[PDB]
Amino acid sequence: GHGQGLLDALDLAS
Amino acid sequence: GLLDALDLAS
Amino acid sequence: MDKNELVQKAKLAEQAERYDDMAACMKSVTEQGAELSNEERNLLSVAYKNVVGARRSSWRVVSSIEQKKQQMAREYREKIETELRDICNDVLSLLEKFLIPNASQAESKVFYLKMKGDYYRYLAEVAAGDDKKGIVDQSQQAYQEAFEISKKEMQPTHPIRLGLALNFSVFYYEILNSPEKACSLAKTAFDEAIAELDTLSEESYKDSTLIMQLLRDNLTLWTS
Amino acid sequence: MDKNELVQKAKLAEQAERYDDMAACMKSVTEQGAELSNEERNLLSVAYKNVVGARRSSWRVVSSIEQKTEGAEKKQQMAREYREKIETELRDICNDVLSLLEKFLIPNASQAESKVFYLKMKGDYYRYLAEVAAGDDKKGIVDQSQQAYQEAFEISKKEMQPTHPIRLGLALNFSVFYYEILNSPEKACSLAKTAFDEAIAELDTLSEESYKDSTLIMQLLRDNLTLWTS
Repeated sequence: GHGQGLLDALDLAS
Repeated sequence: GLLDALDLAS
Repeated sequence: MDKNELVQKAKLAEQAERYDDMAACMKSVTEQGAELSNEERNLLSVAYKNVVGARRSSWRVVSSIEQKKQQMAREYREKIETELRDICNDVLSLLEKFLIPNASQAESKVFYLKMKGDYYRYLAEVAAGDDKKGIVDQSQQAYQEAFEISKKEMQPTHPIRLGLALNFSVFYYEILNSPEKACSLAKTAFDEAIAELDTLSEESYKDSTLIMQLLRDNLTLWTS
Repeated sequence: MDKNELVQKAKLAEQAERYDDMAACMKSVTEQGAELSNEERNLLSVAYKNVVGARRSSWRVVSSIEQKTEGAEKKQQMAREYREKIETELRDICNDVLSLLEKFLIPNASQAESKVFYLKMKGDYYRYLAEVAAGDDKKGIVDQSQQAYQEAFEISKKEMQPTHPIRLGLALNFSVFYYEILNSPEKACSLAKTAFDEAIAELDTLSEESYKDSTLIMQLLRDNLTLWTS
């Protein structure tokens, strides 16, 4: 259920 | 900060 | 140099936690001028996120000390600020010269326009009072343009769409000091995604619901 | 530049987690040639420990990938080449520290405690070099880390109480040199056990201010004995 590297690449704020 | 400066091996 | 060898070295540099090497690889790939694949796009972003993020974190620390000899801290802060502005301008140039004009798919146009909003937001956090308005304007228009496309093209559960909401909501709250707009954007994004859970995909449902948790955590911080 | 200024800058760098900047400020202080205070010695050591530590950690990750990619031609070749670039960086850093030790810190050390601290440091950085040595150079490097640790150890045995954190931290690091570098579980457990026991026998006399540091390092000695006799 995780796209590879995507959450880390989205540089999420908070 | 002596324990940090000691660079203890694990 | 062959693009595929630089991307392989960017993935080893990431494993090694050597993000300045990772960034140098991905910038060299971007400068070849061909549209990045999603995997290359995500590597270039992770590399720079970590390069600039180190300086944001040091800036916050040295600012806190300086405010609590003062001169030495001011000049150290200014030195970190100079590095941070150079890294932002690096990314913003890639964005302008290669990444945004080559983006041939909506998902990548939203990703990049969101990145341009984030890097202007980092410049805004350290801006001269005199340059600050212009920089704030540029971050907001990048995020506004990404927002309208994401709303048109993507499902409310899409992680890029949710991450844009998260970051643009934090732009409203921290940079424009507009907490009602911040809360409303975060609450709508959370609510519109809960209303369409059957769209979650087996590839990305943990990414989508993680960002929704983050939207609610910021709503909690901001309402508390 | 003024040494006090350089020390204040190194402290800011530490808070900002900017260890290359910290190490450059403390290398400049050391190169003016006055004996460092304990405070300054500890900042120099924390800065280089983090600078070299990042490369050690990177080296371990890339080594592991290079082992796991046997029969994967592209990947193993690239992991080798990357490993060799991080080794070059790690050697330069160790050689930097080892030069400061020889030219300034060891000759200037006025007290046995500081002598011990710097000879231990010399053991440690030759031990980092030994981890990455060419096959031909390795015996020679290992013997240099052993001779520095041993010189520190004979000084500490005559001049420091068994409970002193610098003597205990020497026993910790030198026992790990024996187990990991010389592949001697016997000399490693002998040294760790003896150090722990000699400390146990002087705990009643230990100043309260040192309870924490001393007994923490004693727990790490025993954690290794437990591991190494399992």
